[PDB]
Amino acid sequence: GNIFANLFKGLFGKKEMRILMVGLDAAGKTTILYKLKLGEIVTTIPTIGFNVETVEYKNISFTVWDVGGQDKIRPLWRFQNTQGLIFVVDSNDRERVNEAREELMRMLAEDELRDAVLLVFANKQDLPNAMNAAEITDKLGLHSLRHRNWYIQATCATSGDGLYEGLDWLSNQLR
Ligand SMILES: Nc1nc2c(ncn2[C@@H]2O[C@H](COP(=O)(O)OP(=O)(O)O)[C@@H](O)[C@H]2O)c(=O)[nH]1
Ligand SMILES: [Mg+2]
Repeated sequence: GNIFANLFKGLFGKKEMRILMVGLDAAGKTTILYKLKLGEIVTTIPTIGFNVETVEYKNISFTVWDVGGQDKIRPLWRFQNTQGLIFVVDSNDRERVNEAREELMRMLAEDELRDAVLLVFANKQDLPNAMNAAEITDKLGLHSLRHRNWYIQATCATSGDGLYEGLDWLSNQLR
């Protein structure tokens, strides 16, 4: 195809589009970048510990980096004109959603990512102990959020179910 490469057209034109993709460790943001098949993934290490991967089909830039971490996860992170915020959650991790909630809530508070559409990918939906979207949507309190227009597509990066269905949404929103 590139069934994906294609959802992003119309968006094609001289100012840079930037889509942020962050989430906790093991949410599957990397499998997401790769299945997306939009060019080859370039890793950079902007400041010690902050491993930032990136991809780019013309003017749509997909910047990705982990959050909620290790010892100090940081400033340096204070966002140009990022119009899309994709936040990915490991559905099988019941323990950590709460952190996934501190991290969704902490980033959305920022000035910079202010008018930035929220697409969340409820990810490991292929495991018998899965947490459905509705459970993910309460456990993250996206129904209180009285500003952003958001969305949560259940997926399975690995085989890629829901990616086209969740990205038709972001696309149109930014459109
Ligand atoms: N069953 C299943 N495992 C997944 C899924 N997505 C990610 N994984 C696996 O769990 C780990 C996820 O790591 P990765 O995709 O690099 O996540 P990242 O640290 O957020 O970049 C890898 O061993 C993946 O193979 C998924 O949708 N289903
Ligand atoms: Mg990774």
